[PDB]
Amino acid sequence: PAYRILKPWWDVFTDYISIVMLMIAVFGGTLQVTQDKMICLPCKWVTKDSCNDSTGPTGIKYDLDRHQYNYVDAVCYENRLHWFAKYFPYLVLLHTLIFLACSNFWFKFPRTSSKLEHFVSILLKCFDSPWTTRALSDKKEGEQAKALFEKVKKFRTHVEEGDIVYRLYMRQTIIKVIKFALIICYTVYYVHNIKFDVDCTVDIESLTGYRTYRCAHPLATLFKILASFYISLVIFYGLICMYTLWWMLRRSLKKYSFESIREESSYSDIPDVKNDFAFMLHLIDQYDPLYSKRFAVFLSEVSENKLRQLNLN
Amino acid sequence: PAYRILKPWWDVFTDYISIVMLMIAVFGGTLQVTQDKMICLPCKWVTKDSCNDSTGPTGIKYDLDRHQYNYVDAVCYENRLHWFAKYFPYLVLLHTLIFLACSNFWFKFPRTSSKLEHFVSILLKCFDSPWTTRALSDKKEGEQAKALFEKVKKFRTHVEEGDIVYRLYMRQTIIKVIKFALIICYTVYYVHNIKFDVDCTVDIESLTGYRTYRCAHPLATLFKILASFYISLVIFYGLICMYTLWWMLRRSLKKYSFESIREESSYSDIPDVKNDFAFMLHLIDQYDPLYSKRFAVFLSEVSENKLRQLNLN
Amino acid sequence: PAYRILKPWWDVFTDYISIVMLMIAVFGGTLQVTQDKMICLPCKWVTKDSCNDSTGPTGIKYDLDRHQYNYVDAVCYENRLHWFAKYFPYLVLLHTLIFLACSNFWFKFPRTSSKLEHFVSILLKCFDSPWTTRALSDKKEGEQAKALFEKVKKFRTHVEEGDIVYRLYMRQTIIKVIKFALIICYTVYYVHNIKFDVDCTVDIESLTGYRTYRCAHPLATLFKILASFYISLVIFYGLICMYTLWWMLRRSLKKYSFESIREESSYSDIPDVKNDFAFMLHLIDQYDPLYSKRFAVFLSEVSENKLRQLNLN
Amino acid sequence: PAYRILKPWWDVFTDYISIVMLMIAVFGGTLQVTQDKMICLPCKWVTKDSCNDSTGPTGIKYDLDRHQYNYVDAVCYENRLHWFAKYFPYLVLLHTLIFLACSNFWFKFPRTSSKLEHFVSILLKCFDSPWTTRALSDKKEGEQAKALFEKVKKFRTHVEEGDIVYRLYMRQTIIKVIKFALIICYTVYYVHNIKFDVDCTVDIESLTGYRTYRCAHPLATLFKILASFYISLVIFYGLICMYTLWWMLRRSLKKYSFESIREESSYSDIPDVKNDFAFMLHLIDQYDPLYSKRFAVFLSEVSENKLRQLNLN
Amino acid sequence: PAYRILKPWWDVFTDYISIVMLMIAVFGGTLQVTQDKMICLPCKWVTKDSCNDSTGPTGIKYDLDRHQYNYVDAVCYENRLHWFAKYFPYLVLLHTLIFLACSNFWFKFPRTSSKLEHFVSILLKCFDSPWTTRALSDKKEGEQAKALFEKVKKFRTHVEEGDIVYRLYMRQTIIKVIKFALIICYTVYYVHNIKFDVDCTVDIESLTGYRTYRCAHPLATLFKILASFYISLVIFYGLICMYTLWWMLRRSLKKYSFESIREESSYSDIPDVKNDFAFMLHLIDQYDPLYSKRFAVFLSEVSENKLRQLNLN
Amino acid sequence: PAYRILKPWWDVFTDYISIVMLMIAVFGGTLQVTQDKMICLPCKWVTKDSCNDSTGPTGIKYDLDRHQYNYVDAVCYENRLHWFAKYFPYLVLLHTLIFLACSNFWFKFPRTSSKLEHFVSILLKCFDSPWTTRALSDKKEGEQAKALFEKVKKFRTHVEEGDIVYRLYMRQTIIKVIKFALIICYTVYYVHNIKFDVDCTVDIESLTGYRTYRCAHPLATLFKILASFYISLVIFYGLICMYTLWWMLRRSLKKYSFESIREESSYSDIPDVKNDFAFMLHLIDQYDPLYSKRFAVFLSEVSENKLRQLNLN
Ligand SMILES: CCCC[C@@]1(C2CCCC2)Cc2cc(OCCCCCCC(=O)O)c(Cl)c(Cl)c2C1=O
Repeated sequence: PAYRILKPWWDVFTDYISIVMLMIAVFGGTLQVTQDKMICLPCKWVTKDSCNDSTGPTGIKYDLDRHQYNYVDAVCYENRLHWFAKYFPYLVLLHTLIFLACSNFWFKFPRTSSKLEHFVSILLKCFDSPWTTRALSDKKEGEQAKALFEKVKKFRTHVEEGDIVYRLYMRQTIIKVIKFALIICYTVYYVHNIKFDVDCTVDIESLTGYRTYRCAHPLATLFKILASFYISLVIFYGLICMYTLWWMLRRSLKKYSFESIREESSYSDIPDVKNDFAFMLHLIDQYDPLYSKRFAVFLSEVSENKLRQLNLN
Repeated sequence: PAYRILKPWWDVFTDYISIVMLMIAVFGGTLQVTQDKMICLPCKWVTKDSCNDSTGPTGIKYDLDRHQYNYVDAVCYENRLHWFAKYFPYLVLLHTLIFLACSNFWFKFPRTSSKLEHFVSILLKCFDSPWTTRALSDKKEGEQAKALFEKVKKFRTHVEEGDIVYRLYMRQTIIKVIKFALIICYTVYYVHNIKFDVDCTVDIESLTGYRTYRCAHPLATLFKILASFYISLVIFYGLICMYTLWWMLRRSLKKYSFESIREESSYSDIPDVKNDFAFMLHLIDQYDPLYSKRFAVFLSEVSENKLRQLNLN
Repeated sequence: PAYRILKPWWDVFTDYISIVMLMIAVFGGTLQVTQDKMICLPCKWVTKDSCNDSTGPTGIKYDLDRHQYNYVDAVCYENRLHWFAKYFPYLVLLHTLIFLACSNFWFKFPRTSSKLEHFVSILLKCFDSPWTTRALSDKKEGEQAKALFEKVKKFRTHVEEGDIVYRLYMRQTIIKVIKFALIICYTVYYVHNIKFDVDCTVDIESLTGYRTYRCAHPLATLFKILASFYISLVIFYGLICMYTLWWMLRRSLKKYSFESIREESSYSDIPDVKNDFAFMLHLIDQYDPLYSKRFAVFLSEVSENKLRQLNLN
Repeated sequence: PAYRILKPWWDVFTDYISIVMLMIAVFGGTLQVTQDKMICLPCKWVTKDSCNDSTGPTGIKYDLDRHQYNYVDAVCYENRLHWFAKYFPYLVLLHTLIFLACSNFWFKFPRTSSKLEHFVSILLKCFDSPWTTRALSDKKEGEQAKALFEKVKKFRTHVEEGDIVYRLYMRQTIIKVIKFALIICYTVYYVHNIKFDVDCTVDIESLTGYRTYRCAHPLATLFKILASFYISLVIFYGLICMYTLWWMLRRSLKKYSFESIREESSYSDIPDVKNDFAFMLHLIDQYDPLYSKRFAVFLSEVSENKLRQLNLN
Repeated sequence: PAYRILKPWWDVFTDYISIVMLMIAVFGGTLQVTQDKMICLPCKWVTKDSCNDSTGPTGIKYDLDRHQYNYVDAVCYENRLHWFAKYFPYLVLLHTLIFLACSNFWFKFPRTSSKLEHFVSILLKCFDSPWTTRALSDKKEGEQAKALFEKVKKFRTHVEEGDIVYRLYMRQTIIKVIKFALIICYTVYYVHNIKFDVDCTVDIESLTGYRTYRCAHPLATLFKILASFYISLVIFYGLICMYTLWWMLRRSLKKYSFESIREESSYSDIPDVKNDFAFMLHLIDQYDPLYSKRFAVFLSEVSENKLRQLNLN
Repeated sequence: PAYRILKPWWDVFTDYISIVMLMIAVFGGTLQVTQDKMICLPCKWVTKDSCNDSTGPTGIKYDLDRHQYNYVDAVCYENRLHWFAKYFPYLVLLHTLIFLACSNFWFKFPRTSSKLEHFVSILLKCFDSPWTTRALSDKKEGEQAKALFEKVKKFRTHVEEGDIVYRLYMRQTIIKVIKFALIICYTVYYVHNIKFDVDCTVDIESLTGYRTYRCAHPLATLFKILASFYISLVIFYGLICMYTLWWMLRRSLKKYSFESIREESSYSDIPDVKNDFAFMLHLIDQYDPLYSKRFAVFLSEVSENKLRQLNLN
């Protein structure tokens, strides 16, 4: 609704990566639903579960109808084919949905959603107050300005003691980094099991007659292309999340200093925000510094004295 | 619209879970419409209604053309296949639309829809009132505030007589819990009955010539995957519903305790709500306490007296 | 628009049942147009136009190619398969469309649509006027109050002589009831006729060589399930329609005795409504009584006297 | 826009019949594009270019491979199948598009579209004035009423010169009637021609060996059902068009005798509208007469007299 | 949004024709990508690379398997089918997109889009200004009308030097006429080259054994139908384009002879617009002359003198 | 939003070329997913692993059933076909997506984004002001204008010291030119490796019997058509990008030469903009010069002085 301003730049690359993951997931899924077949032929000469590889040339007769071929194709497709070759689109679709849910649960949780909406509402009211220009460069605007002043005071009293949003943003990025590490741990290890050629040895003699078969999975090359693209793209995602975790654990976003604003505004009476509002204003500062610049005048008591003097006279 | 206030955190997890149940339901349904076939071959040697399992190898002939393979496939699909393997996506689709209808019958019933929409209008009027900023710490505003006071007084007089919302939410959550209990009661009993290869015996010798057949159901592994995922999802849904039922049966939702804000807001004359209105105030408090903070000053005769003094002056 | 307040609860359950019906209708239609198959085999030994049921086992050779099988499938699909087994989704789609048209013809007809929209506009205007709170408990507001009194008197003179809305809303329900009766009286009679096993005898010897054929319709069980579900759902629809028709012939909706609100408010000089206005006022009372209760003031001559007195002083 | 005022009730039934016509057209079209096959077999014993119909039973061997069957199906489909069976959905698609274009050409033509939009703007402003209440039963309202009076006078002097709206409505309804005559002229004549059993004699002996063939067309019954449904829809559409053409040819909508409303409103100074505005006022009367009731007071010389004396005092 | 008033009547028929060209193009394209095959048979007796047409009837045996038939189908589809039968839908799709680009480049170009936006904004203020009625038949209204007077005066010298809009609207229509010319030269000369019977002699004897084949393209009739429909639609489009070209070369659109308003309105002093603004005046005159009628009072020095005297008094 | 003000004519042609690139990419992609088959036949007589090309004729018998035909089709399609014939739609889709991301990174990056909406906000507010006409031709307008002088002075003091927008808009165009160089370098080099006829000698003798095969790729002509169309589209894209890069490198884009307008606007005290704001002023002047025309009056010292004496007197 009104959360568009509260997203830093690392949550835009995250959004586009997470939507292209979903589109390649549904592409692989509709491919595997569409065909994902296997073509298998029996080997006449066998030497310990291996095809022995033994006027004009003529064809080789196997004495099999089409439906025995279908049966052995299904059986060799299930039993002697790796599980990663079959359900990889479903795995990446599930992981994409878990990434999306982990990204948007912070917004959709009502306990922090209320605080976010309240903060962005008073931020828009602070930005739209015309008295900032007179404070930084008569009466009725005095009453709307004092309405802003005491409701900003009420908000500062209301949200200072909390510790919830910073903890949520800790846990979200922590589980995102851990899940990225697990995905890279298993995917590159199991990606080599997809291959065009596969040999099944099922021991179903009473239905066909032969024992070992030579199969051919035709979608293996395209699935390897999709898997390699997915791995490289989730490396990019993991580096982005690692950088934002390092930034948020390095800048010590619990508390906010406010020296660089008072040094230019020459308002010597300004306090420092303690926690859970300092981090939120750090986030809007990483959006831009000007929105935090115009939030300065609604906290100085000398600005309050100037406002009440202009109201009285 | 503005009904997001009226939903706690346990009623958006329910919605998201219902969406993902509906997606897996429609995916299983379109798969079952798309193929859901099976491949059946006759066993040449039969022992106790089971297949006996008995220079170069050559294929086994059956002297059966393709169309009577199609016939025996259809017959052994319709007769000797367990019905849970066939209609599981339709079953879970039916269950998720029952869950959606139960979760939205609270809002779509007009006798409660009117009460909630008028309550939302009253609360947005109370929240948007500028006089609460003065109250928690000038004639037309006072008259508008007095109109607000009289309208919330008659609204309180109106909705205190009912008891419909609390009992509907009771009879909604309890049937959601019993639906969860029955779903888990039967689907884990029947989930073991889907499998890849199945032996069918349908007694058609006048048409094919053989008696018993060995079949293969190629979608069994993926349907078992989807069924296990659905069972785990139903478990998490049921734990959420049992938690909210325990909360509503423990907290004694009918009455309101309001002294906890009376003692700090210094308005020693506030009443205790009887039923069907204190429950909704508890629900808004479960969203956030601040909307209940701003509703404190609108029900106190000292506050109407202060407004009367201000209107006199 | 805002016509949701103009539909009772027995026209919302109808609106959901009659879209579930369309959903199962389009599902059955796409299934029937997608598969549309039945598999047929010839019986070599025949008795009374039924199949006689007569080293290792070997297949039975009919010496037919695939295209003869296709031809006999088409012939036994049309000539010896019952029409209810084929066009049932189109029948239920037609019934659902006629039900929806009968439900919304009342709204879409302009001669009553004008009365309904101008009615709901004056009720919304009477709801939103601020003088109602003062009257149930400063001259410009009296001017709009006098204008609204005049237009309410104009409405009362305008709509008191008609009967078209009541006549249409009774005729729609009675033809819905008779439609429900027709649907149940043929569908449960013809629902037993679909089955998996069908025998066809079509007299084509000059083309294939055989006389009678044993067939198989694989969609029979799913179509029977859909038909039974449709019958139960139409039964629920008909019960709702019977209830509302009994309500209309019970409560005698032509006139409205308006005693309770006048006794509660002590405005003893109020008249009763003749017809075609009491109907919509009964409907909005079935929505909620407060819209009618706050409509009481704009008809009372003592309320007119108080309005002109407040205009005078 | 808000053109629902400018549509009589017979243009809504038309606008829904044209939708269901489009629906059956697109359904028949997609079914025909999907299958529309026909299965052909050769007759071994032929007399006078017709199939003569001359221990256990055995099949009849033609010694033909599948791809020749496909060739003879294509040939007997393209030559000896009547064109009404093949192109009926495309014909009805073209027809319903011509109905939609003929319905909306009266709106999309700009020379009349400007008059309709400016007319409906004037009627909404005249309907939304509070001065007509006083006219039927303080200075700036008189001034804006005078401005609206001048606009009404300018509109009356402007549109009194034309005839184009009535001319176009003639030219639309008469060609709708002619198109009805043409459709019912040929379609009921040709509808018997589609049928299931179809014979062909295409003179291909050098490629197959046989001369005549017997064929089957498995969609013929469904196409006959769809054609009958389309015929009934055309009949209903044409009855509606005949009724509205007859009504508008007998009412003589060029001029309006305005006597019957001011004989009871007691505003005797009213003229009769000559052309192109009386027809539009009859159209909005067929919507409802109250809109022209509230437009009647804004044209009376005694009404400007009362307005300007109220401006004087 | 409100760009519709700039479009003449011939630019709307052009738009709807371009829509129906697009839908027939996409229908032909989806049909061609769906099937577009042909069925080919070899003929045993050959004369001049054609087939010579030289106890019961028996079929002809060719000893070709299905995959050889598929190969010869592919070869005779690619090498001996005319290119117009294959790429006609994509060709007409390209032509439709070119026509749409030629009709919307006049809007999407910024140097003319800004001028059109300024023209439509100034004409809507001139339509909504209330001083026009008083001129053709209070101090702040006259002052803002003076502001609009000077804005119109500066716009007049802002647009009196250009020619870009007229140049672009000339060039677009003349290249559309050129494109119609090219379309009519090639498509009627090439439309005769599709038919049901096509011969191929492709010289693949080492793989099959036969030399010449006779094929059957089963979509030639429907493609001929679509091509004839497209040809007639193109002819109608071109007649519209020739009409607007003749209108542009005949009516001398560069300057406007504006007197037809001034002898009617007795405003004896008015100038003649020279170029690039009189063209826009013609363009809005083709919509309706009312907008040019109301623009006269915002361009006459006697009208600024009257407003100046009125603001003085 | 209204951000079309920022895109010149070369930035709209680029977007339309990109979207038609995307539709031809997805068309080729869905076609390749849908069929992309290849039909292969063995060659009986072999010379250097190539086909030797050697009463009525009869077919050549290969003694191959359909399933090993499918196997050899898959093997020859995977091993002995160039990868550009198979992954061209995926490649061009990737290039289209990276072009779109490169084009929209200038908007989606927040550090420059915020500067863009702040700049466009002050530009629309300057265009919306009514005092520019008075400047280039009562007192609260003077106060509003003074406030907007303070706002534009704040904008000028803030955004002037940056360079990031100019740096990013250079870096985007340079990599678009680099991508053009790469695409034209490799695509036309590899475009000739798609062909109708392909020979595969894949050494599968113990499964089929033959050694060399002749194949036919039925999509090669359509893929070559699409490739040529894509190359021409890339060429147009690259000429547009090279032109705008040359304009950017040549026209000394960093600083504005504003003195050409102060002689006619008679405000000689206007300075030249240093950097990163003159880029935006060029980028709006490319749209239209009026927005820069009426931007002189809001920054000139004599303009604030004339407003000062207008407020004083
Ligand atoms: C085993 C002896 C058969 C003899 C036969 C003759 C043809 C020239 C030599 C003998 C007839 C026939 C029909 C077929 O269609 C069957 C339809 C299956 C396609 C479904 C999916 C798709 O559409 O792909 C197929 Cl596939 C073949 Cl192979 C053959 C032949 O070989």
